[PDB]
Amino acid sequence: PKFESKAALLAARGPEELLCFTERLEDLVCFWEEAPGQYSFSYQLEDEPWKLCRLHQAPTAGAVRFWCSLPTADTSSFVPLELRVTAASGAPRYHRVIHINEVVLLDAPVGLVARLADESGHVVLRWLPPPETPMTSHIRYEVDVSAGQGSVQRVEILEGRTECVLSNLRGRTRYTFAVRARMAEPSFGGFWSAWSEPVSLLTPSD
Amino acid sequence: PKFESKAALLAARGPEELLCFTERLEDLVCFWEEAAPGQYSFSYQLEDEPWKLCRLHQAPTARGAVRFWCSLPTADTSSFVPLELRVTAASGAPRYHRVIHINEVVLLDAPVGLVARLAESGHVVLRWLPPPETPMTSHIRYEVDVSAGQSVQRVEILEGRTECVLSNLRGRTRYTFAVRARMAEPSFGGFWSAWSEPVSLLTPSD
Amino acid sequence: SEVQLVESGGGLVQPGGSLRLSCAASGFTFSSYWMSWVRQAPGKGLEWVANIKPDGSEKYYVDSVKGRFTISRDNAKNSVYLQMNSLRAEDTAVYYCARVSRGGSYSDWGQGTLVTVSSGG
Amino acid sequence: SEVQLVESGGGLVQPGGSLRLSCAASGFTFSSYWMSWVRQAPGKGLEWVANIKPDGSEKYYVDSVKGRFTISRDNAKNSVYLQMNSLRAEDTAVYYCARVSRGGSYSDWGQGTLVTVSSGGG
Amino acid sequence: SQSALTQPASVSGSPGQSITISCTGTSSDVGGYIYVSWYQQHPGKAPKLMIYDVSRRPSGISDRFSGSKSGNTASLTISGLQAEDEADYYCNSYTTLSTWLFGGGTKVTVL
Amino acid sequence: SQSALTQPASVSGSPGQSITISCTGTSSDVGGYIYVSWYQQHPGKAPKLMIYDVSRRPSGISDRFSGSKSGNTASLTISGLQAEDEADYYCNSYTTLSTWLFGGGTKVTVLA
Repeated sequence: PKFESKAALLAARGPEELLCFTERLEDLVCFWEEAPGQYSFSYQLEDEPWKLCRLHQAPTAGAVRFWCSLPTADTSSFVPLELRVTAASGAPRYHRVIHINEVVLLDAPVGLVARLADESGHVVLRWLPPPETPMTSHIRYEVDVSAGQGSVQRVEILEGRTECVLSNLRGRTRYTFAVRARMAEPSFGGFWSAWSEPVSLLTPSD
Repeated sequence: PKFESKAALLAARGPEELLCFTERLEDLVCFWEEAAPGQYSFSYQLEDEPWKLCRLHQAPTARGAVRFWCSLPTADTSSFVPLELRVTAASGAPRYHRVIHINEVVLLDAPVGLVARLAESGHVVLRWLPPPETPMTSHIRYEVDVSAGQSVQRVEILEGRTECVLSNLRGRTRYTFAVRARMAEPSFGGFWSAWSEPVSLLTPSD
Repeated sequence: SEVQLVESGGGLVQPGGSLRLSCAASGFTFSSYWMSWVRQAPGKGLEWVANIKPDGSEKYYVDSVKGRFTISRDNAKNSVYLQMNSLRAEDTAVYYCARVSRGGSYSDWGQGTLVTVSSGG
Repeated sequence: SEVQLVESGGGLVQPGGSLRLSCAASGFTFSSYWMSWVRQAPGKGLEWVANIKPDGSEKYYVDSVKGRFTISRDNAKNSVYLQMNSLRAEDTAVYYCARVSRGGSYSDWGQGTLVTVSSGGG
Repeated sequence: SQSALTQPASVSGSPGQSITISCTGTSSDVGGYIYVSWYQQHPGKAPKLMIYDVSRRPSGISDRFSGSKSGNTASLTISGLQAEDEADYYCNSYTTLSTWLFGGGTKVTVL
Repeated sequence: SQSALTQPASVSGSPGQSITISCTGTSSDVGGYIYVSWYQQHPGKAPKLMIYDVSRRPSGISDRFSGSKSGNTASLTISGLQAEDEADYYCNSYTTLSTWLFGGGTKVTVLA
């Protein structure tokens, strides 16, 4: 349920390529989608010999999703994890070298609230970090600013900071805001999470 | 008894100039000799002390000349400080004007116990003792005189060393040796002492 | 188990002096692993000093050595280096070279090179 | 009384660091006296560090300071200097400037300048 | 300096018995990451990796050594204690400050 | 470093009484030269010359302070001991190594 949502998110971006991500730095799933065909999923951890991963498949309706869930014992960080997807014909389908700590995909931020300032007139956004996620101080965010009719504005939020004060917004317009998260710690990395539940607000006039 | 001998020694070198010397660094005597008698005033300034007058003494020297000397008070014989001297004639005319340090006008006694001996070697070895009743022998350098013909040889001995090995001496000659001493310590200085009692030796042949 | 780490460059140095440690690696693909320096004062415990990324683009130091120590590496020569400037007396320790592996753990250790920082009485 | 000695140049320094002390003299003929540096570690006794000849042609140092400290003087500016290189922790002391007088005794003293050699940064 | 993880100064046990060494930190290190490891060091020798990732063992390490953690405290357990187990044991953890932090160390004595 | 001249750690005396501070060296320093001096230092203040040339006093030093030496030991005597005399006292001597050497220092305490 939470895997499928994140998988579809990654599928939307680069549908052709092999997609790998981790959630708690204790797991890893690689998956690709095709138009069924047979493949072999192999991986090499650190300097350990090559192992084969039990490859699963299911229809998305009509495309098919091939995924492998790595054994928990082989989900170590800070070491090279070479991946190889080979077709049954012997032809090479994918070949990647990743680090598990560099493919983190957090949940979407929650509790997004938009409010006017007391006397200022400016809009202040406040949200909460992704639930059930440790090390909040090392998460940076990005807020999306949108207005009606015809139109987008992106603001980068520094790590640990869970609120944003917006200025230069057009008067008497309807703005809609959303915020996503990602790992920002130097020894870590990954991809932008899905956007949070959006919130709207009507600005006063200039 | 020892003062007149040392005075005559200094008189032998530059009889005209003002001669000051110390023996034990707790004393000072300045003396000059003139042709026969004028009257003078001996004044001195030590460190930051005010100018003082020294009771000037006088006595005739055989061959009819007069020696004027002042023996500074022991309290005014401090070392490592400027001691300005001024000898003024009764007319007000200036006779002498020097600025000395007590530790830089040392005149030791002559070395004693000089012994000459041959080495199977045909070389001559000289050995002597430092001047008697004198502290800090280690900071005394010497000079030995080697004479035969009608005609000498001077050899410098480094401080603390009280023996000398002579080579290149002519065979079957009668050599005579003497040694004098002086202060060599960095913070000290003075003049060559009188020569010691000499020793002779007949060298062997080739 | 064929993996070997050999430290070098230790010795006696006056306080304020400089010193460069070297660590020759063999038995593994050096360019794809984090490398680390860990020191141990005589009779005392282990202290982490510095880590360096496989490509050397990221470096981290223990607080007391910042601005004084510099970690570096040469993947072509399979070596790790630790430049030690402005050495203090409390820097006196056996310096170990370690390979960073699974979970950041130090899988392989060198025998260490002794660094003594003192003056003469 | 009229003689005055004012030290300067002290302060905190990392071990191995350098430091140059100055001593402005007045009230006497500076160029005709030996000048000296004496230090005193906190709670400890007096320790002679260096002497210098009036014309500066001869210099003497305590053993533990040789090759690291350099004493000098400028008679035209009535000043004594002490260059301290490669500072050690045991060099931490109050450094006094003193005029050498009768019998080599230190007749006049400055108020002293504090030199502290440490690392801290715990 | 950054305070080392809290380990007992020394633990002792008879041969065959089981002992456990604690390693207490905060939720910013031990309780915040799985990057916890244990090391063994005999006198005059280089440290040796016994446990990594809280509970995982290298290929040559005995199954008598096991690791675990609850809250902000990691634990190294040595079952079937032997004379060769007499050594120093250190824990290590990743911290929020992008550093790696050792524990004080525990001297194990076998009676 | 060169070993400091040996002084007693501390000496005490009642007001009016006389005390003596010892300063022992060798024949290469204290017993080799007359260049022996004594210094007084009150807490937080610069040292003060009390005696130079073994027995001589600078201008303005009380005659209660006197110095002497026999063999390799110099001695500083303070007659008519007063409360103001409570300070550290150091001796100093020229050495054969062309250096000047202080003593360990002696703490004088006056009891009421």
